[PDB]
Amino acid sequence: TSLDEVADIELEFEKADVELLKHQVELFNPLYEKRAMVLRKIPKFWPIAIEAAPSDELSVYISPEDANVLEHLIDLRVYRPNEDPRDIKIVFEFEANEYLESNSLYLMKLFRYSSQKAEASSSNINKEPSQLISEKVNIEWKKNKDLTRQTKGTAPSFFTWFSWTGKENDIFEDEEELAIFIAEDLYPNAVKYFTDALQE
Amino acid sequence: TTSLDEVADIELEFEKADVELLKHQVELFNPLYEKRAMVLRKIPKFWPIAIEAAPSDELSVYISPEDANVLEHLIDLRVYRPNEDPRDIKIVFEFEANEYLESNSLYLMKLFRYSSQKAEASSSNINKEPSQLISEKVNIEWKKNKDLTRQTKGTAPSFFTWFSWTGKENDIFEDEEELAIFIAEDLYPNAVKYFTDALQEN
Ligand SMILES: [Ca+2]
Ligand SMILES: [Ca+2]
Ligand SMILES: [Ca+2]
Ligand SMILES: [Ca+2]
Ligand SMILES: [Ca+2]
Repeated sequence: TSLDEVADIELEFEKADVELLKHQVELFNPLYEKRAMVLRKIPKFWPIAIEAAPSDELSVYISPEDANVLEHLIDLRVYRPNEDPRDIKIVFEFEANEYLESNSLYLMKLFRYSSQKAEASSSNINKEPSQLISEKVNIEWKKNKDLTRQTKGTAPSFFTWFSWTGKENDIFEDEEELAIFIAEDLYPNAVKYFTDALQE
Repeated sequence: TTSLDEVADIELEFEKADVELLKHQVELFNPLYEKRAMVLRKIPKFWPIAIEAAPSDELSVYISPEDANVLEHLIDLRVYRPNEDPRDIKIVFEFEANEYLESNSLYLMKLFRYSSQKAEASSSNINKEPSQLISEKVNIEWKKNKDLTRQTKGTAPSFFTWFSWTGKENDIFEDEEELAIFIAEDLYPNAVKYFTDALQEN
């Protein structure tokens, strides 16, 4: 009987959580926009910030030649553009380079919050979250230069992340955690990581 | 470059916005937390059950068998943000009478204050080894031969030494602040989810 009540109260919490996120989005959207314009003026800001971010959340998924592509990353943006603020849109923008084709210099991936999937899950949302789905983002690599190719001897690539959908039965992955890390840690804290790299 | 100067300016805007956001969070959730607490107090052993169900590596690992005996009598846990700076956190443990705590130590309230200067020596340690909080020792009176926090040789490690932590020592090698933040930002807001999970696994 008290479990009933507890259940109802928890629904308001969930409701309040989404409202808070909505306010966050409205509040920080102009700031991120302002910050974006300055950061674009700072050469190699993003590859530096990525490298300085916690190893076990990011760099561990990044190979030397992955880093070579990422050295040409001139912009990183994260948006919460939809009615559900839990949807996250991540944008990578590269300058022309030896690895990517010009048609693939602007890479956008959308992660949608999936109520059905989130309810279905039993795992701790901070440990192994199971809530997001996405569509494949195609990348065309220049000849000889495809880092995501599935052949023997080829280093595992950061860039396979872009093909992730979250639609399989797979509680054993890191792609959703990476998305959340980029959205909720790397992007907001990017200047702090960059600043740390600079001190030595 | 001039660019790095602008970045510093913007960062300050972010920190202000982040504090403003938190104040909104406090006004929005405080009434919900009060209502929830009322209902939790009539669910027997809610808190020790939610604690046991919390991630092992965040809480359980610091709790000894004897610690768990004390925690079995935890009837209320509250977290507040009562100061002008919403980053200050006040954590309240309320126990029923038991064989460990003198009756004058059944209401244990620990205040963590956000330290501006401490935070900016450790700016990139945001979620891995935060170093931003300071606190006052919380005195606990234990019944005779029941002081789990004794520093006698051979004495098993105890969760309850957490209450004496201050964060004013030169010590970047700690778990006490991370425990504070886990309690304030994970255990307390997600307690029901933790309790529910424990109940589906019986
Ligand atoms: Ca997998
Ligand atoms: Ca995978
Ligand atoms: Ca994982
Ligand atoms: Ca220490
Ligand atoms: Ca630690």
